Amino acid sequence: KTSFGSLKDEDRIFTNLYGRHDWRLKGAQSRGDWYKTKEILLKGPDWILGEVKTSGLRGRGGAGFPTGLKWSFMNKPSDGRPKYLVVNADEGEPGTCKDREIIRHDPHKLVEGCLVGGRAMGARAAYIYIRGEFYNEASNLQVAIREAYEAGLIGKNACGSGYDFDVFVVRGAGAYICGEETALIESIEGKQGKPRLKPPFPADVGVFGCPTTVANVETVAVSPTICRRGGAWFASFGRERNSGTKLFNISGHVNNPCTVEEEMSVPLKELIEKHAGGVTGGWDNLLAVIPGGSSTPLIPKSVCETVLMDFDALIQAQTGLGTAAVIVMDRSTDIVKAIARLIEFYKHESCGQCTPCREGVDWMNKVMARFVRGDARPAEIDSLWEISKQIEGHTICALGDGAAWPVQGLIRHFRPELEERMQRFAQQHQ
Amino acid sequence: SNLIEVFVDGQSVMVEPGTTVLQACEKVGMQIPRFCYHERLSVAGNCRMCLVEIEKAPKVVAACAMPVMKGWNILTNSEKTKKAREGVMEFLLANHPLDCPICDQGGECDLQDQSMMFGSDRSRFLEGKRAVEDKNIGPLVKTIMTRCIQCTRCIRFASEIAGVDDLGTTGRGNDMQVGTYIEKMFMSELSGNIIDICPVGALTSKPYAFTARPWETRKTESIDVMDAVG
Amino acid sequence: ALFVHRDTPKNNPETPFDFTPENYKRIEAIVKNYPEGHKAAAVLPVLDLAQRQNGWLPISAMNKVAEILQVPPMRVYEVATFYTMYNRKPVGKYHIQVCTTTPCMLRNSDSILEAIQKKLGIKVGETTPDKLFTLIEVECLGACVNAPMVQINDNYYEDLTPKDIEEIIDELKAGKIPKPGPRSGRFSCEPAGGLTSLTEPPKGPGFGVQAGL
Amino acid sequence: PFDNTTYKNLQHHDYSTYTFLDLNLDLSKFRMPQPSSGRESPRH
Ligand SMILES: NC(=O)C1=CN([C@@H]2O[C@H](COP(=O)(O)OP(=O)(O)OC[C@H]3O[C@@H](n4cnc5c(N)ncnc54)[C@H](O)[C@@H]3O)[C@@H](O)[C@H]2O)C=CC1
Ligand SMILES: Cc1cc2nc3c(=O)[nH]c(=O)nc-3n(C[C@H](O)[C@H](O)[C@H](O)COP(=O)(O)O)c2cc1C
Ligand code: SF4
Ligand code: SF4
Ligand code: SF4
Ligand code: FES
Ligand code: FES
Ligand SMILES: [K+]
Repeated sequence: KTSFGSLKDEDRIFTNLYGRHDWRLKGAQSRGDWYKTKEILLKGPDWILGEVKTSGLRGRGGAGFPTGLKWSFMNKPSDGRPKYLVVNADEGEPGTCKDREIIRHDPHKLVEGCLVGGRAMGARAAYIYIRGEFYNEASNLQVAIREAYEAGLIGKNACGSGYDFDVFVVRGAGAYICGEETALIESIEGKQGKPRLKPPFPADVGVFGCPTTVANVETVAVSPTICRRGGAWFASFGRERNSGTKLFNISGHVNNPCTVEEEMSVPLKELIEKHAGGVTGGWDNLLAVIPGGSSTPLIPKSVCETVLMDFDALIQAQTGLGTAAVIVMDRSTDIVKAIARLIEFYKHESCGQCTPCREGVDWMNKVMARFVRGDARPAEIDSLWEISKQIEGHTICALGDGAAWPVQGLIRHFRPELEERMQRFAQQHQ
Repeated sequence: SNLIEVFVDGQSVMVEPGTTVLQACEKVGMQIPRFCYHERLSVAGNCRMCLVEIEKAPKVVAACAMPVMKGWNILTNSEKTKKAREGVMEFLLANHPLDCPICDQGGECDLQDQSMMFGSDRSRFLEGKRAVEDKNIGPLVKTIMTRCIQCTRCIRFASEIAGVDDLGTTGRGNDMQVGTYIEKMFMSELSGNIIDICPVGALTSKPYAFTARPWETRKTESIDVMDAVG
Repeated sequence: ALFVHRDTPKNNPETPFDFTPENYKRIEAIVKNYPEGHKAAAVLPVLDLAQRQNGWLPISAMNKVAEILQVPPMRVYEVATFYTMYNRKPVGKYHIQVCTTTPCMLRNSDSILEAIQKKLGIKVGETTPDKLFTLIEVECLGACVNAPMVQINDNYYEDLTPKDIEEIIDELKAGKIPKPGPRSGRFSCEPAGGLTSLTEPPKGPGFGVQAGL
Repeated sequence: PFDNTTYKNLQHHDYSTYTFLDLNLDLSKFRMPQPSSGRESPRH
């Protein structure tokens, strides 16, 4: 297959994405959830890991790490410490709202994914770290967990397999930096949400010092469907090493901003013109697209024509798939103001533990405010580029890279706009 | 023996398993620049000055917290190591106040010495610097939090050696401040040792304030007689 | 906005605060949710529960949480100052938070901000003299496809115009509670031009199950 | 009767401030016993 897209409704992972059906246990069990889970738990953790890694499923958090190897990292005999599975339900990245829909309208899929993953790596329990803002979603998730507990699906002797598995929900307290796995682990332990240094990896020392595997909501909820339908069916979609389906949140300057499930290698133009109803003012009015949320750089209208929405094609285009969050800006947008607002967001959401991000992101915030106002000189522009090269790769966590990348993308694709703004300010003020 | 062979600038050296890169470089005789590392405190790894380049590895690693692997070639004088050191010095000196003539750490400041050795020689910071409100922790330690570099040796010493657990970092981002968050004094029997471990002039000795300068003092090695410890 | 504390007469360690017995049972359940020897992992919910009893956190719930969990109070101070939800200053009855990040700014959230500022007669970070509304600015709240959007207390009000947020404020001032949903035609996140996907009924159990399972 | 026109997630209109904590309190009776680290606290 060379052309991708137009996914049929029978192949969608997340049926009832929009909440049109019952989200409770009766409604979820009638859609195929919680079906033959005992066979999955009894066929073996190695069988589950093999079925996961055969499908070519990658991490849906944004890193794109292969989840089969990551889940098999902690598939080791115990040394007296318990093992833990942790679900990352923070979703603080701008443009990304898919996990909210997953935990609001399909919570039993998340619970079954927690059980299947915990059996896959021998985890004692599941700690779902939900966002603090998502109070109603957390209440719905706890209601579904209570329904699963009452029906005997989770808890002592889960689904009649002899495996004991608990599911816990921990509410956050409004921190974007707590979305990253090590900072999330420290946040569960009742400390400041400051990321750890790897090594040690969470598979060796994680939450409470126990071995821990942190996985996204989307990459957990697909695993029961992986075990039931099979890995080859999931591998049939998408290109090589880009297999499966993806939840895309299209927002910004579009006709119909929406969350939709589609294939992995869909062209961006086809996806926007089909599911979002096209951008405002037609495709000739498009200025820029951020394809993977605020952590990824933008691409201009020329790049957007023949780009595929998977990991490899966007890495080739000097960007990343990220969380598959398409923010669209038309030609009536002050894009420098948008990038300055993104850098201000990164300055306000920064844990401040390590020096390069803590000073540099504030430095880019000040110089991008000056760039928006035009009170700068062109020789600063390359200097700002160098500042980005002093943040990317020299930080504890990846918030520094995710703050340096939008500045680099904005500079690379719109240096003439910034130079025109600076020369206009110099003409009008001197 | 279970020693493993690592390389510092092409020179082989045997180390115990679990040894860090910084300890191996100290074994071969090279002192990697550091701010938050202390051999009697727990490893924090946040100042990012100890970043060094391993050969055939496209990412600098923090030598104060990175255990050595077999066959690793550590390059302590490579080009990108010096680039990382210069960038970290620029970030550290971006918000530091111009207080060197009126600061008691002048002449024995670690930040000054490593800025002279491994840092650059000019500033590109055209913006305004931050200012931090001063704190009071007693009549022993004079506190100027504007000069702090958030190295978190304060909390590590007060939690692991003094056993007080009264200092901490309040806030987030560039507004993160080291303090007690309330009007409390840090009175332990080993409090003044924090003046020894602060690499900057944020915590100074209040009786010693504005009296002398390190280059003009003569050092005489003697023995304390205040107790029977010696 | 200050990250240091000064003992005001209305905010001091002698300010009376204590948990209700049902809140105490909730606290016991929360600390039973965690393994033994790691009781400090319950610092994050329990302290928040204290705010859920008071609406704000003076420095007497901080010390009480530190006392009932056997942790030093400095760790509780660090936790309360690090996270943005913990109100160390007494906010009004309805804490309006307007998202002004780039995906919400692209859909004209500043118009909502100035509409609320004109209706309530206050500014960003200010409180009404009746102690009813507090208007501040927040980052992305995870409903970017429903931009522009505000959050009032625990509820989300999305897909708003200035008229819709004025009606929300009018309903809140009258003593009622509105429906926490998008103000447009769509229900949660579907496209406004009808369902572009998931039009077919779901297949049900046993669909596509591989052999040997 | 199949119906794709109504929104079935209407329970969150009736959730109170203590709904999550009461749900956790009710769930506390179903949980398995927690493991122990052998000490009361790391400061013990
Ligand atoms: N989903 C979201 O809300 C956001 C996502 N992102 C994206 O996430 C990524 C940055 O996040 P990270 O967690 O730092 O990604 P990545 O550097 O860490 O690694 C992903 C996972 O693989 C594991 N891993 C990788 N190499 C390993 C090894 N050799 N041994 C053991 N485990 C190993 C890590 O422990 C982690 O769990 C970027 O791609 C960024 O675009 C960024 C911001 C927000
Ligand atoms: C600053 C930052 C914020 C992040 N926020 C989230 C998040 O909110 N949700 C999430 O699933 N991953 C987030 N991540 C990515 C995680 O580090 C990690 O990749 C994820 O929890 C698990 O990835 P996986 O899908 O491969 O299992 C964030 C990463 C960084 C650097
Ligand atoms: S890069 Fe920023 S957010 Fe990440 S650890 Fe360093 S200071 Fe914290
Ligand atoms: S601490 Fe060092 S760099 Fe800072 S003012 Fe004092 S001597 Fe100068
Ligand atoms: S005051 Fe000194 S010792 Fe304390 S954290 Fe700051 S730089 Fe480190
Ligand atoms: S000495 Fe290693 S990061 Fe500070
Ligand atoms: S950008 Fe406003 S909710 Fe995400
Ligand atoms: K000092």
